[PDB]
Amino acid sequence: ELPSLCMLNNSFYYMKGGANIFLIRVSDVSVLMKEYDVSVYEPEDLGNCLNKSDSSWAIHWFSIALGHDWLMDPPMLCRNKTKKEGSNIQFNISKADESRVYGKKIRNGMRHLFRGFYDPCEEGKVCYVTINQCGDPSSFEYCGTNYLSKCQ
Amino acid sequence: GQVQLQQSGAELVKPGASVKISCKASGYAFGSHWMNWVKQRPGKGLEWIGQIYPGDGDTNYNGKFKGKATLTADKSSSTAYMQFSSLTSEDSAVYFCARDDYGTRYYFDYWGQGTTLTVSSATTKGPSVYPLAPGSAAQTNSMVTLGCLVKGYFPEPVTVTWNSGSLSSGVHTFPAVLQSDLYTLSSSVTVPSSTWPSQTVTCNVAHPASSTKVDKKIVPRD
Amino acid sequence: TGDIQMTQTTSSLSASLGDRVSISCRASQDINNYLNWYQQKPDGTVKLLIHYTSRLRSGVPSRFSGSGFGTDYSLTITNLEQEDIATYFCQQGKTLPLTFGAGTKLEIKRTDAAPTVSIFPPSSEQLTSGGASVVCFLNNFYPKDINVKWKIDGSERQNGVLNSWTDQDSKDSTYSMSSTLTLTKDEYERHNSYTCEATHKTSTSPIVKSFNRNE
Ligand SMILES: *[C@@H]1O[C@H](CO)[C@@H](O[C@@H]2O[C@H](CO)[C@@H](O[C@@H]3O[C@H](CO[C@H]4O[C@H](CO[C@H]5O[C@H](CO)[C@@H](O)[C@H](O)[C@@H]5O[C@H]5O[C@H](CO)[C@@H](O)[C@H](O)[C@@H]5O)[C@@H](O)[C@H](O[C@H]5O[C@H](CO)[C@@H](O)[C@H](O)[C@@H]5O)[C@@H]4O)[C@@H](O)[C@H](O[C@H]4O[C@H](CO)[C@@H](O)[C@H](O)[C@@H]4O[C@H]4O[C@H](CO)[C@@H](O)[C@H](O)[C@@H]4O)[C@@H]3O)[C@H](O)[C@H]2NC(C)=O)[C@H](O)[C@H]1NC(C)=O
Ligand SMILES: *[C@@H]1O[C@H](CO)[C@@H](O)[C@H](O)[C@H]1NC(C)=O
Ligand SMILES: *[C@@H]1O[C@H](CO)[C@@H](O)[C@H](O)[C@H]1NC(C)=O
Ligand SMILES: *[C@@H]1O[C@H](CO)[C@@H](O)[C@H](O)[C@H]1NC(C)=O
Repeated sequence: ELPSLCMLNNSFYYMKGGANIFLIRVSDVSVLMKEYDVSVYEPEDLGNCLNKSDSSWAIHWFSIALGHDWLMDPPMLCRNKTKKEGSNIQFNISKADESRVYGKKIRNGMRHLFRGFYDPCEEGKVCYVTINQCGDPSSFEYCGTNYLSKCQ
Repeated sequence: GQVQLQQSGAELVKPGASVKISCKASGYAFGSHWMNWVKQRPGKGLEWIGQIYPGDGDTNYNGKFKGKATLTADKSSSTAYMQFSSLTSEDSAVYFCARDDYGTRYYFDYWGQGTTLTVSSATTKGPSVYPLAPGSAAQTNSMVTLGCLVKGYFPEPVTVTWNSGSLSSGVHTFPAVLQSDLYTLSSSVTVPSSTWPSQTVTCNVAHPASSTKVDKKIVPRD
Repeated sequence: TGDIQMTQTTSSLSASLGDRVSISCRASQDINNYLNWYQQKPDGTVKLLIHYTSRLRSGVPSRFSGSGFGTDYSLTITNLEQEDIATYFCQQGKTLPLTFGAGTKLEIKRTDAAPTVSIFPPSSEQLTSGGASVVCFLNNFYPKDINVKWKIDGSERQNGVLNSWTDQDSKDSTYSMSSTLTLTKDEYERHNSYTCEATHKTSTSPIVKSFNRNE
């Protein structure tokens, strides 16, 4: 029931929550845009990011555990669950202006959840925490059991 | 490498028949983007027909084209198909495939080159290529204009070139005119008076539908 | 509700090199800035220039810019260039069915230019087929308005004339025209002089080119 976490390598993490598994990646790659995708202003908006209701509370807990402040921090971005491409929930943690303090807080949240956490964010460049639910096209082949078995 | 959408060649189809045209994609994950289709007729703007997501075979149609158009896709060959049923003259048009960006933004970021459909009962006919040379008593300037008359073919298109493509700068190829189920077009080329007739000038015409490839040398009239 | 109708009220416009032009687009419903601009070259190739009202695609010159909100949108091209000859289409991406405006054709204004007129008799090849076409090329003139009159043996001839006009030349902004008088071989051999006369604003006299079958 309660979530369990693991670190595959320097950019790949996973969370198991209930019957669902989530790919968590930290990188300088983003495919979402505020112009087109869903801004998650309050936790209830996470429902627009995920089909299954059961998978929503784990992401809500994860965001809290990272230190995200729903009242004061910038909104997360996610792909609308109605789209073909699959779940993609994104924290902007760039070591740049307007996200420098936020980014360090979220990274410290990652260090508290994964002891082996590696910071790949270069100063003055974009950096993201990306969540995809295993089984959506957006998780590609990274949730095959050849990957998950190495984590646990 | 780069994104390319390669569409199949021009089609001539009788009224009442069906036809299936194709759009071969390369340079990106074919299963991760919508392929949209668009119809263009002159003075009719652009009309969106529908779309398919090859990732799961799902389709959305403009209601105006439901039943007329059937979209399919084959992930293994990265090819999208559009099949028309019960063709009529209003289906004569250029048809484009165009992909949407990753994430479905409803803009078309890469387009095919288009496929021209002609719906007609007229039968295929190869062109006659006739040289256009100045009359014998015509005067000589610093420039001389020559031509080729490509007459009596069906359907479109033909391709016209000069000296196997060497001669390209001073060329005008005019839009074909249809009369009595046959097209006729002309093409002019302008060269220095020193070059012609001392150097041979030849127009090269191809008509794929009739498997016609003709070279016509322009000789002075005597 | 109904389909979103896209209206480009200007179907064609012309401007000089270096001029600023704007192309209007309006939608019948609020499209919330989901408005995209395409450029179609004369050869039919289509390119996305701008998406989301104002976001320039990579490689697109900064001379192109987009503005608008709600129902009303505008494509502005500053410092117009020779390469901008094209038809420009707006498109809403708010909701299915996706819909496009009808297009705005852009052509360049340039200085006046007289046509170069050339006349060509039928080849022996065509005469063997039983046809005789006399071809008149009227090349590289500006503006596009031109009049061609045929005379056979002094009499104006209108039956059998087919005319075709090129698109605006991408290099010098001129137009060209081909006029073809087609007779049967036998009729052709019944007459002597075949004359193409071009009237254009560059000259108050017609430009007269003629071929006599007695060669
Ligand atoms: C997660 O958080 C991240 C961190 O916050 C966040 O990243 C940050 O995002 C912000 C907000 O978007 C960024 O700030 C903006 O950055 C924009 C991009 O800047 C770069 O690109 C510019 C444009 O480059 C084109 O044009 C140049 C000039 O012609 C060319 O030299 C280029 O080669 C390039 O041409 C290419 O593209 C053209 C367009 O498609 C095309 O025509 C062409 O053919 C070719 O393909 C550059 O000018 C700019 O240069 C900066 O840096 C260099 C040093 O490297 C300096 O020398 C420059 O002086 C300049 O500082 C970058 O390379 C900027 O455009 C934007 O500026 C505009 O907006 C601000 C207000 O915000 C204005 O003050 C400013 O004057 C600009 O105004 C222009 O745009 C507005 C509309 O916004 C318009 O009204 C106005 O009239 C004018 O046109 C701003 O600085 C920030 O940079 C990001 N940071 C990082 C680290 O990435 C990220 O987005 C978040 N993630 C998500 C998913 O949300
Ligand atoms: C982590 O493993 C995945 C799966 O092979 C790989 O795609 C990714 O590049 C790896 N990251 C690092 C930093 O090694
Ligand atoms: C939700 O389900 C639909 C099918 O009903 C699917 O197209 C979509 O990609 C799914 N979204 C997510 C985030 O799983
Ligand atoms: C998600 O997409 C649907 C259409 O499929 C739309 O009705 C809904 O408003 C969208 N949600 C958000 C938060 O944009």
